[PDB]
Amino acid sequence: PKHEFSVDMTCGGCAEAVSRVLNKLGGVKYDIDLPNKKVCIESEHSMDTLLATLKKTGKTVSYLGL
Ligand SMILES: [Pt+2]
Repeated sequence: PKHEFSVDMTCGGCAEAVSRVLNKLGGVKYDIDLPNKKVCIESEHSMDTLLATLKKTGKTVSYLGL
């Protein structure tokens, strides 16, 4: 499935932090829209796991749906 999340990223370092947590999780194809504070993830990970992973950055995260 393809999931979209809102992630409260401020700048380049925030975009890097999101990339780092997702790279560590593995098994993800993602793209990060820093200006619009959005992250899109194609994966067979559960939405739960992806939400928990993004939250490791400490940024506010919510789910924008499939
Ligand atoms: Pt930042």
